[PDB]
Amino acid sequence: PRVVPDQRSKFENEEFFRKLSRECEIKYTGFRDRPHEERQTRFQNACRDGRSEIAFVATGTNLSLQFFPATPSREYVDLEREAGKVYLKAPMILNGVCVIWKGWIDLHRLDGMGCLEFDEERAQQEDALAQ
Amino acid sequence: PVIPAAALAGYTGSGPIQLWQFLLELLTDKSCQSFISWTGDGWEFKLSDPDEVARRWGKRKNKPKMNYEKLSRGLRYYYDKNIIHKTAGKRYVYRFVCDLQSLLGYTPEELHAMLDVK
Amino acid sequence: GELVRTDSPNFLCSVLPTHWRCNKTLPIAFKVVAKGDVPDGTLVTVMAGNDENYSAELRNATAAMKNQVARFNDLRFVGRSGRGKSFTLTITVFTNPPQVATYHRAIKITVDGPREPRR
DNA sequence: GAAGCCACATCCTCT
DNA sequence: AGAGGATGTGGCTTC
Repeated sequence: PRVVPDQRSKFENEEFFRKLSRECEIKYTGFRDRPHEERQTRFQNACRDGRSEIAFVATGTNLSLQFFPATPSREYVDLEREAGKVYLKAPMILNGVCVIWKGWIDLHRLDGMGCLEFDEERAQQEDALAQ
Repeated sequence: PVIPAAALAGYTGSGPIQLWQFLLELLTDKSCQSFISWTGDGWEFKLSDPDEVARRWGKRKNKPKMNYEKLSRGLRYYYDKNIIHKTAGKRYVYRFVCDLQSLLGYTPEELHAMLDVK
Repeated sequence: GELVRTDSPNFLCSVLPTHWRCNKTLPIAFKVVAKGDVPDGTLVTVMAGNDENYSAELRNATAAMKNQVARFNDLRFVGRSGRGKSFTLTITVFTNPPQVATYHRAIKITVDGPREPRR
């Protein structure tokens, strides 16, 4: 059971998803024990590779992200939608609910905003093998 | 007692004195030069009689079973905290790598002279 | 072998002590078990955080799935969760796309770990 | 007072 | 001689 029946309901009811819908604070969790310089380069280069590690600071919920359809991509990893900024996007199946992560990170501060918007497509089509 | 070493390093009676502050206190005491002393190179020092230093450390901490073997494990814990480092290849030689000049108010050259270290 | 439900309908994990010392090896190895089918070799990862520590430092938090089981060899929690607070675990199975299973109030990590009263 | 954080003190294994 | 892992112990502070 890769997903749960109440897929659309769980995302609209459950408090876990509720708090992660609003544009709340996010941050790059990678190599916190390293100089700020090295963290910056690591985060951008890995972003180009289509992956990163961000957490919703306020709640402390960590997530490992992969910006790909389902190297790099187009509307999955934006590095020009704003000088010094980086827009990212990555789908996944969080607690049996297809969702998509959208947010941005200040290429210098290594933090920003993000959220989880339900994924009508993947969710729906995930009922293929599910039935 | 050329200077208030322990005090200049942060010791204010609050809780036990820490091992590095204690060594610093012995290093600013002319009496102790026979078993512990500056080597003359920056903040490098040598425990010429490690047992005596251990013994005093034990007495000061009230741990009668304290010996060099155990005092040095305390020193090795300072490597990562960048307070004291080992001088490779020189038996019983270590070195303060924290900013003692700011803490003490004196440079190595000044302190070695004040302590008449030859 | 005494598993427990995660916040995902497709994954279970072994039992973790409620309180533990940071950087100390766990009493029982951590394991993530897949319900549905997951390809051997699939990487599994573990992360942790909360309102007091957005991302706890961890050791050996990576494992590979084998016959439905991702067994972490010596997972340790180095970062602390705070007085009275537990960490929220985020388990990630790197399939296509990645599947994530959380686990709230999983474990409390302090500098001492559990200790008998003092007197 | 319990339950946190600290800095060791003890014991060891390995080179 | 020396490095560093594992884990217990007492002083002290914060909840």
